[PDB]
Amino acid sequence: PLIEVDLLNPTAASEAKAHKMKRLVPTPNSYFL
Amino acid sequence: GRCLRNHSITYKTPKVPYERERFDAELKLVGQFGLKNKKEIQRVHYMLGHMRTIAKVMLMKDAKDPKRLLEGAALLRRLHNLGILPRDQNKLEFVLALKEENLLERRLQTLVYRKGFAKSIHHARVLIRGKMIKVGKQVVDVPSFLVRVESEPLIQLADNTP
Amino acid sequence: TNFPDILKPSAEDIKMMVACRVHIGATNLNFAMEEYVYERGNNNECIFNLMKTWEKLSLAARVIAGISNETPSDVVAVAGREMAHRASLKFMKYTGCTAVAGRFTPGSFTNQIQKKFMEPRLIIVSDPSVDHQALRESGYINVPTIAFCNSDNSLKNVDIAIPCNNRSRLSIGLMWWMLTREILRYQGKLARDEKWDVMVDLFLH
Amino acid sequence: GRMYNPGRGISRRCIPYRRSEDLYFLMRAVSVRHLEKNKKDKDAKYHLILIESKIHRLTRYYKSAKVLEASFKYDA
Amino acid sequence: VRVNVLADALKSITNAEKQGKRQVMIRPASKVICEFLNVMMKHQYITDYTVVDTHRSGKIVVNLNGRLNKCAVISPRFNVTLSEFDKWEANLLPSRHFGALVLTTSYGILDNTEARAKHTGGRILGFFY
Amino acid sequence: WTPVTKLGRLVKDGKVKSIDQIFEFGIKIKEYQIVDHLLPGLKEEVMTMQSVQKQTSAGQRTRLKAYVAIGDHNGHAGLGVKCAKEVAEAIKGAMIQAKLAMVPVRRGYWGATIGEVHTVPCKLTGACGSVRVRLVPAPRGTGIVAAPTPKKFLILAGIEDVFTQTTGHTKTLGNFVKATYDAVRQSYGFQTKDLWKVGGVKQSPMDKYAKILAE
Amino acid sequence: NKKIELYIPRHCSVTHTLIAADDHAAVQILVPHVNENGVILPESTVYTVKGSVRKDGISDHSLNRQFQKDGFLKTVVPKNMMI
RNA sequence: ACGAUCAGAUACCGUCGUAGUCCUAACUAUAAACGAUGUCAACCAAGGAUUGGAUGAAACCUUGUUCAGAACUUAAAGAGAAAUCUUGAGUUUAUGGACUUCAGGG
RNA sequence: AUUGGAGGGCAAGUCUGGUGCCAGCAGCCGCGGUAAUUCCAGCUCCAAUAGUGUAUAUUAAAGUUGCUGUGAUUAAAACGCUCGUAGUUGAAUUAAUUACUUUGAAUAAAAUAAGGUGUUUAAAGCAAAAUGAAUAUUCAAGCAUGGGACAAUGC
RNA sequence: UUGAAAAAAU
Repeated sequence: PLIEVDLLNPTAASEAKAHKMKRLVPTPNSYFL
Repeated sequence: GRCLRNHSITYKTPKVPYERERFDAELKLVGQFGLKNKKEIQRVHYMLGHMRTIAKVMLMKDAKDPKRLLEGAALLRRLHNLGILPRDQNKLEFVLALKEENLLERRLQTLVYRKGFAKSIHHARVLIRGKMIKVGKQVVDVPSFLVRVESEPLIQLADNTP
Repeated sequence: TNFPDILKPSAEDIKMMVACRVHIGATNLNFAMEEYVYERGNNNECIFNLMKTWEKLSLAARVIAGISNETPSDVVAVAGREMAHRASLKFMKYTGCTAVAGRFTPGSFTNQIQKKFMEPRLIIVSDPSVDHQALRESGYINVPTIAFCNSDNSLKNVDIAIPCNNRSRLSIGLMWWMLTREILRYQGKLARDEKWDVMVDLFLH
Repeated sequence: GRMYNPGRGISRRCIPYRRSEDLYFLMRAVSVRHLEKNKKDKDAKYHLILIESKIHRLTRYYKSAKVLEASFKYDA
Repeated sequence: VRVNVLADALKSITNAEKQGKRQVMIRPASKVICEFLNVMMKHQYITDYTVVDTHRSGKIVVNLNGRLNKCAVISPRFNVTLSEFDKWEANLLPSRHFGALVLTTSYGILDNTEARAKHTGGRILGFFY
Repeated sequence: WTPVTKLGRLVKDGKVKSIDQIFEFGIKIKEYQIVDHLLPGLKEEVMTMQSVQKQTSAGQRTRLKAYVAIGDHNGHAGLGVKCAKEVAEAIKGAMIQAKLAMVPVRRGYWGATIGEVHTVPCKLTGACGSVRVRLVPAPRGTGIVAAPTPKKFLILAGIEDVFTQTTGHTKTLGNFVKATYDAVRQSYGFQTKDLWKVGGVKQSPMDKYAKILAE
Repeated sequence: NKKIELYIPRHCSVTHTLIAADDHAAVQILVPHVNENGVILPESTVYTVKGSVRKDGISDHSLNRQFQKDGFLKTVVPKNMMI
């Protein structure tokens, strides 16, 4: 965007909203129940 | 090719044939030296550009470059004894800073002017062309003689030239 | 340091700020005003951070005081909304700053031939959405600006933005009253140890 | 984007950060070549070329990888 | 497709600087990209960077400080002889005292100034003003 | 005489001695008499006279448009345009605009620092309309290799060695000088390697002397 | 004799980039130091912002990254928004 | 082919009417076949809304995130000769991501 | 000491006789239908000068042939669209050739750049008052060698 | 309802 934030240390909420492949280190949204 | 003996040109006409700024700037020099035509302006200009090329080409290389030590010094060495460049200036950069008045000032019509024979630079033409002037041991009838540094105290009148 | 503990907002100061619903902003939220917004209201309206509003206001007043304490006239305040004029003129009288009440004549800052040609060194605008012309003039004179910006007003050509409700009637008088008191407070003309003799209702419409 | 259509699908499986056949399925070509009864279905006659172009591209690669014999050739 | 990873990274950095950004992200981290930034770091054109491992040629985060006017990659890397350096400096750089080239040689990814002293040539990788 | 701007009073009262001090802080010169004070004896030249016409119900309203470029050979130059009915007035009207539009002309070296500035510091390009002019530093000997139109402007800016490349409809003289002025105008805006260090801190002339003009 | 650089150009505190001689949108904000009693002092910090940054809605947010870091502000900008 | 209109009307206007307009089989391969904008890839300001899924709240509808598609609005910014373009016609004399086709005054 | 010219390009006449869209000049724009700065001529000066115009052609101008380096919405110019062979281009990663890169070997002269040398200067010549330039090469290939980052060849 | 045309250079 235009308001630059820290790319190296994103907030927990910031990585909880983005696409799974678009996170800093992509992780699956599925678990094993 | 046709002939084994070599030939070369000395003057090139300017690219733009008509400039109002390039006539007064030439008559200010033609009238200062009392020349015959506009060739000597280009002939001196061509000579200056010739030596300016080597210095500009050599300047691009580093100091430790072998050709800079050999060709660069040989360029200053020739430029030194010719009187174009004073002895105290011994850098390749000073060759580019030279102008067209330096080479024009070494002409025999200008050396005899400062020695006290011709009151006017136009009068010196007869003296040089008439063979009244002898440079050391030889008579000279060519006004464009560029003397060397050692011959500067050596120009004097001849002894009753025929 | 640069922000000592003295300038912390007293609970009385916060008490009146919430009274006028200063924190309650417009519905639409600009991208540049996400930081100043703590959360959203029940009907999807921005709720400004009261702490951040005071911190911005004090910094805004600090710059004016540092520049209006030797040349008070060099600060020009313009009022856009038809009702925010009285608070602007009260600001003019109590600090000596030049003020423009009604419509801002275009070219006032640029047309040197004009008789009413002021050359300020700091412009304060009560509403950037209504005072766009005044803000746009700063781009030709190298003059910084301070705005009482809202949750949806575009923050273009503004340098110091104060997140506060600028559409109600009590908040308009309060914030200019708050800014006027702090400007005098920084200058030393009225220390924080006392209470300002003037009242908020004197600045109201 | 896609091999033939201009679609750009990005749905991918996401293997985590911790470590603790297709040629047969593509002969689809048999199922379409349905074309015997519907001769005027020019749409199917186009997608069949696209399917058969894929098969001739995988076979062109499985030969170099020495997975299929060099005498392999797909036909109906 | 992604023909040149270095081309993608350099264009991302130049775009970020013009917009005035403080940091940029480069997705494919290649050894050419990492050692290219070292040449710019040795010249103080960037502050630093951080390689992030994601097991899939992880990302790179670069921190810039208002100095990189322009960095550009070059179409297929031409073989440059030490005598051909002067031709490239007079073309790809603004002045003899400001710019710097990047060449990949057998002695690593060097610049134009340190390859002349090293006395080697190589394929030209790019430049940064 | 009798300035009507804050910066004008400082110049008149002998508070600002150098024009370059004004360029440091981005102060806009609004009175041409300011330049006539700090920069006496500015060289004069008229680039061209161009006549424009407007078709009316009765005829054509011809007007004379004058381009004049002024500046000192020490690194300052300007360019202004004015259209008027009278030939003499058009030059005079452009005289004020040329003074009003002064700009520094950053100069540098090519080979080494052996004395005085002769060429541009780095490559620059003027973003006029279709005409684009590129400035290249040159060695000491080479003069101004340029067309007669921008070379006459480069003389007034003090540049003695330069290489120029041109692209576009250069036969439009108005855009040619505009492109040349534009290329020089951003000479000081390109952050070279020698301008990295911030340097010292200096107060603005209009802030140190603000109190003298408050009364 | 003469000095080769006609003047030393300023530097914008937001982008750390040179300020043009003709950039008429670039401003200069001075914020004064305060004493222990909350009364301003003659000393102040000079802040310059380039004109191009101003016209995007960024000059306000960029200064808060400089105000808070320098100490003139406390909690306007969170941690992850600082660089 | 008639009847008008007209200086004439072999046209526009009105009436009738063969091929054609429809389907099948085989040809034809051209359109202002246009977004007058080649295909693939990277970066890229702000905003409302929409088509189809996924994921939370809310017991087809309102609301948050995200993915793909047709689009729209603002720009003091970038480009351009300008009109205008912005999910490019931007990142280009600070000229080089890959490939193909096409143009050289009328 | 002549040629060309004296409207603009482009330096040079707000001089005088006729002609009256006729003769004519004019490389392009153009000047001439009765008050021609251009025609035919009289006076004067502008450029060059033992040189000076024309006609044709190579080169630069020409970033109007594009590697450096062009243009393709509207000026000329994206195939109606998709598949596709040859060709071109091809993600990260590893602590036997070839290409690339660096040095050499040897390689006709003359010619280019020149090292020196008063053919009196200069073009020249390698001569003179013992020196021959180490003279630098030589595109594209071939041989040897230091290096293996970027590259191709299948294990 | 009908409304066609205006020689060349200045």
